[PDB]
Amino acid sequence: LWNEGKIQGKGVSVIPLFPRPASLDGTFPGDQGFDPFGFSSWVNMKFVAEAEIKHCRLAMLAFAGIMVESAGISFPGATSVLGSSKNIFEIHDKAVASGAMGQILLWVSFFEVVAGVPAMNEMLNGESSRIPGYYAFDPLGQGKGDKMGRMQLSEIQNGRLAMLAVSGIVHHTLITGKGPL
Amino acid sequence: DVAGLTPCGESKEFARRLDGSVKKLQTRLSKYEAGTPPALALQKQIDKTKNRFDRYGKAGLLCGTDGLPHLITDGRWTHSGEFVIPGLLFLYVAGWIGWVGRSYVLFARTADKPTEKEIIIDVPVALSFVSTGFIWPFSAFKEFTSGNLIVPADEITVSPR
Amino acid sequence: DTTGFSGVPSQFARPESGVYPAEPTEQTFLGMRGPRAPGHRENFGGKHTATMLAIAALLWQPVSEAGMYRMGADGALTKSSFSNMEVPGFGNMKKAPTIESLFPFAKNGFDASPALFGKGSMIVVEDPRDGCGAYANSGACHTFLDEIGDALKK
Amino acid sequence: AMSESVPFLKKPEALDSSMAGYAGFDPLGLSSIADIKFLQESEIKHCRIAMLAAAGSIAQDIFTFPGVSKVVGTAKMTGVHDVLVKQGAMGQILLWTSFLEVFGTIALLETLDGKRAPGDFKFDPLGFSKNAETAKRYQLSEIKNGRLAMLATGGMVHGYFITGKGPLELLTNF
Amino acid sequence: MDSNFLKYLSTAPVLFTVWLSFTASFIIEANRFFPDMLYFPM
Amino acid sequence: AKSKAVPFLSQPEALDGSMAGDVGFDPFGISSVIDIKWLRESELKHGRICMLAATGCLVQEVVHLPGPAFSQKMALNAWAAAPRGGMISILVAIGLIEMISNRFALTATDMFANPNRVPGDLGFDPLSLGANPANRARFELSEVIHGRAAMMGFSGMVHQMIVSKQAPIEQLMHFKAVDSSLMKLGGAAGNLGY
Ligand code: CLA
Ligand code: CLA
Ligand code: CLA
Ligand code: CLA
Ligand SMILES: CCCCCCCCCCCCCCCC(=O)OC[C@H](COP(=O)(O)OC[C@@H](O)CO)OC(=O)CCCCCCCCCCCCCCC
Ligand code: KC2
Ligand SMILES: CC1=C(C#C/C(C)=C/C=C/C(C)=C/C=C/C=C(C)/C=C/C=C(\C)C#CC2=C(C)C[C@@H](O)CC2(C)C)C(C)(C)C[C@H](O)C1
Ligand SMILES: CC1=C(C#C/C(C)=C/C=C/C(C)=C/C=C/C=C(C)/C=C/C=C(\C)C#CC2=C(C)C[C@@H](O)CC2(C)C)C(C)(C)C[C@H](O)C1
Repeated sequence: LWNEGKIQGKGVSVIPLFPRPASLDGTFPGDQGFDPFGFSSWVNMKFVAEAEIKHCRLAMLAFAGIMVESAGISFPGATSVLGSSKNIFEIHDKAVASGAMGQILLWVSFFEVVAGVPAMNEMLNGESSRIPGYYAFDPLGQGKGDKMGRMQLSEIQNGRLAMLAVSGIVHHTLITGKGPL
Repeated sequence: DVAGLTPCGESKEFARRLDGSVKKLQTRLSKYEAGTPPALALQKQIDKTKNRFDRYGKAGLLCGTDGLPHLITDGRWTHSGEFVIPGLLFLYVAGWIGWVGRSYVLFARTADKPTEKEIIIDVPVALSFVSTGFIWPFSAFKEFTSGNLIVPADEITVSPR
Repeated sequence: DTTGFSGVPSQFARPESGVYPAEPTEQTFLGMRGPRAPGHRENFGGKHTATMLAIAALLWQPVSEAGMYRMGADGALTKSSFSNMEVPGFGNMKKAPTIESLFPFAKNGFDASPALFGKGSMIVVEDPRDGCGAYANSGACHTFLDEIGDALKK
Repeated sequence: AMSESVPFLKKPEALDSSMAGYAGFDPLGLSSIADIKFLQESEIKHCRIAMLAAAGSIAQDIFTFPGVSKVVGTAKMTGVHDVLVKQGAMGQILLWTSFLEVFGTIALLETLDGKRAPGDFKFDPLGFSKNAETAKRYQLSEIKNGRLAMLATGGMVHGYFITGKGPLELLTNF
Repeated sequence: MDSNFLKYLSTAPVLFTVWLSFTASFIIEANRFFPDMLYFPM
Repeated sequence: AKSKAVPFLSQPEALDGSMAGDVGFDPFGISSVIDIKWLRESELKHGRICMLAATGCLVQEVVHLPGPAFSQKMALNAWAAAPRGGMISILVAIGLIEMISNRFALTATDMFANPNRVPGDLGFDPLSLGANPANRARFELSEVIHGRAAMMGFSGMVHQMIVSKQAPIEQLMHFKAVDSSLMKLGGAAGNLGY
């Protein structure tokens, strides 16, 4: 859940080497110390929270995409038009050349301008009281108490791990020439 | 052509002017080696001299018997680029300078110490005036007709006679 | 004092009018906001200005196609200039000015259209991408992103 | 007050359910930028023209008026436009729709004055909108079908820009 | 910057020397890039 | 009381955060010398000109009016190619626009003579897009910001056309690096001339 005081709260440090700053408030889902360079002092906390959740969600989805495309798993006929390789880099370059990446770019950017930018503008202006990262996207239930509680903390930690792991995977593929799995 | 003059592009004396000007530079160039700084300096002067003579020949200037360009300033439109347009350009700048200087002397009269504004110029205000000069013909004529350019004869000090 | 470029004529000892109209808020479509006469924005407002543009754009369609359209032996139409209409009774003037003198498209080779651009003299829309991508190009096409890749691998 | 169509976004503060086809969909805030009556008149205009355009694409693919196959040959969809501009067909269509659009301009300017509902040209020769409930339902049906036909027209002409087939022929082949 | 030093640079001889050096300087530059202009080119 | 843009300088007077795009940036202290009203008039004008000019370069690369006189992808070449009569028509029309839109209050001593006159506000709202007073502050901010960005962008595009004799988009798509064997900066006095 929250575990305020235990984990993700005031008096919570991931690395007590760095003292927990005062400017870092204790009400943002995922706040467990870790503000060395003092960014929370001057950045908009709502903006950086939304940016963190969005970086988290891309990292998770990209990790899933890397795993599927490095295990050889595909959709029917995808390997027919695209390459047969499992190099994530090679697939990206050939799916760009196929137009598939252009279609994903088109539709992501459409959602991100017609919905993402107004949502960001209102969440930071103070016209809607939308918590960061919220898009009312809960089709398969699993909300209620969990939605504002453990799931927010589970999401943010799985996302931070996904960011670190995705960066790891791409750089391992770079330095080796062989991907994972 | 006009006044018995010859277009500089077909004047033979203009042609000899160009040749003599280059022979004079080429014999100075004959005393230097190819890549030296005095050779490049003179080779650039031979290029400049030829370019000037080429431009004058193709410009519609008229040469005399002496092979030098002559200016026609009677008002004809085929020759307006020699006096009338340089003159129109001058009078625009001259009236600008006059309008701007006049505007500042009137400002300085309403100052705390009017003569200190003329040896120590209020540069932000004096720059406000210099920018205003671009429409001096309209500003000065409206100044005239609104009775603010010319002062009447009875507010001007004159000698007793 | 005077700050400089303040813009007020009383701070530069310049004669002002003393008349400074109050600025209204009403606007017209192809005109500007500002002091007008009473009733002016009611007769020459957005309603007037939009309607007049609509009539001008409709009457453009006959004008952009102005000419003497005549049928030959079959139903085929020949186009000619209105100068070919020789007026009978004006002394030495036999070819008369027409609507083609106020709208001389043909002399400048324009080929006007009722949509202002005809099949000849049509808008030219090219593609600046020149048929290649942003990155990983091969041949006579080297993008700025390719130049960043070339520098980083050298 | 949050948007019915986009739940994480606010209600667009210029749109109200008294409008026809309202779903609270103005995420970009254009109803705050432009005058809403102008936007409403434009949507219905775009709607009706696109409804005619989509139906015309379908029908032109089905049949073609007598004699037209002489002038218009392999040309179809947007292709027939340049051949019929040479002829006076598109010129005549443009002339008469522009003539109607002068009066459409007068109507829109009265709408902006506030004396006319957007898209209301009072045209009901046959009787359909006698009843109020039927009138409102047909208003919603017109807006919804016109919206669908806008997207339809887009798809149809772009399908020609890709394959050259035409709507019905793109269904039959591929 | 010091206001008494700016009041010194606003004195008539400094402004006269600066303005006419600036004025002389763009005549010099104009005759470098566009030399031998005996006439307005027309 | 320090500047927000430049934290180690003092916040300039005549900059009070009222104007759109005011972040405290005036290190050289021009606002203390030149009235901020004239400066904002000139900033909005420079920015509006540059928005059109940057768009002019890019669109002129892509789309042309018909005719050989309008077929210059490189925008700096269009200056010479475009019909001179019509280019001077543009210039004369701009001058007529400048006098009428300013209502004969053109100069540093008579613009803003009317207390109703506002910097950059010429009464230009043909489609009444600024009628909503809720959008007013963010329109003013984004007009100023678009203007500043386009000033910088157009400046870059012009001097990249000078360095590379290429139009801006196809300079990005057919990039060539600066060799430095040409266009060396300065040097008129280093070689003592020539
Ligand atoms: C472990 C991942 C994780 C977790 C715990 C959450 C948790 C949450 N999300 Mg987030 N989200 C995630 C991933 C996650 N999300 C990703 C990747 C996306 C992009 C698709 C989103 C997009 C998203 C939006 C757009 C919104 C949320 C919202 C929410 C909240 C309510 C929804 C909920 O509780 O259902 C979560 C239920 C589950 C996580 C059940 C598990 C389902 C699993 C993860 C699917 C696995 C797919 C597949 C099997 C991959 C594995 C194989 C692969 C390795 C090959 C909650 C805080 C809503 C909110 O209120 O935000 C504040 C909201 O608006 N999320
Ligand atoms: C801009 C200021 C200004 C203005 C509008 C005039 C206006 C006039 N002067 Mg000049 N005059 C000035 C400055 C000015 N004067 C100065 C500084 C001197 C001292 C050299 C003179 C000496 C002078 C003489 C001796 C004569 C005139 C004459 C005239 C008249 C005819 C035009 C002429 O002959 O110009 C001639 C101009 C000069 C000989 C010198 C001008 C020198 C510079 C270019 C002007 C000063 C610029 C000034 C620093 C402006 C700074 C503005 C800034 C602070 C904003 C006209 C009344 C003549 C006259 O009475 O005929 C009717 C005449 O005989 N003036
Ligand atoms: C956006 C609408 C639109 C546009 C631009 C065109 C344009 C064109 N059509 Mg298409 N067409 C349309 C709608 C449209 N049509 C509709 C709605 C239908 C019927 C479902 C057709 C059926 C059709 C056929 C069958 C043919 C054309 C053809 C053509 C071309 C020659 C013009 C001609 O004679 O058409 C003739 C079209 C008509 C007579 C139908 C007009 C439909 C009107 C607008 C319905 C209005 C009724 C409504 C109650 C309003 C009453 C008016 C009242 C307010 C006063 C031209 C490119 C010809 C061609 O070259 O094809 C290759 C051809 O043979 N059209
Ligand atoms: C007093 C009115 C007037 C008259 C009689 C002319 C007459 C002429 N103009 Mg000029 N022009 C005028 C005003 C006028 N102009 C103004 C006020 C401007 C500045 C905005 C221009 C800018 C201009 C240019 C840039 C060019 C001309 C050209 C021409 C000539 C050929 C015209 C042609 O073939 O048209 C028939 C062709 C058309 C009608 C095509 C029109 C193309 C569209 C409408 C342009 C888009 C307008 C654009 C959105 C501008 C918006 C800004 C504006 C509202 C301020 C002709 C001599 C051309 C020339 O010199 O040719 C040698 C040329 O290149 N004109
Ligand atoms: C708000 C706008 C901001 C604008 C920023 C300006 C960006 C470009 C500035 C130059 C970029 C790099 C220059 C290296 C290039 C460089 O330094 O070349 C060196 C050049 C002199 O040549 P040298 O003696 O170096 O020759 C050296 C030998 O190696 C070759 O012969 O210096 C200059 O004098 C050129 C500049 C003109 C000086 C007068 C300019 C006009 C005066 C106008 C009034 C003052 C304005 C400000 C003057 C500074
Ligand atoms: C029957 C003769 C006639 C014709 C054929 C005609 C055609 C067009 C067209 C056609 C393409 C347009 C686009 C147009 C637009 C404007 N007309 Mg109109 N117009 C005509 C008559 C008058 C009068 C008598 C006045 C007037 C005005 C304005 C204003 C400015 C209002 C403002 O600035 O507030 C604008 C924008 C008033 C004015 O101020 O003109 C400086 C003014 O009194 N008009 N007008
Ligand atoms: C005042 C000022 C400002 C400003 C500004 C600026 C920079 C304004 C610049 C405006 C410009 C560039 C206007 C250009 C107009 C071009 C036209 C009308 C072309 C007409 C073509 C014709 C007639 C033709 C033709 C044909 C010929 C002859 C033969 C054929 O073979 C070809 C062809 C078919 C095409 C702003 C607003 C920014 C701010 C502030 O308020 C201060
Ligand atoms: C106000 C008003 C209305 C209106 C209106 C209008 C006409 C509105 C138009 C507004 C426009 C044209 C805005 C354009 C802004 C352009 C920018 C910010 C570009 C910056 C470029 C950059 C940073 C760059 C760069 C580059 C560099 C140097 C390197 C290059 O190799 C490439 C690259 C390109 C990348 C209307 C008339 C409708 C009525 C209404 O009632 C009132």
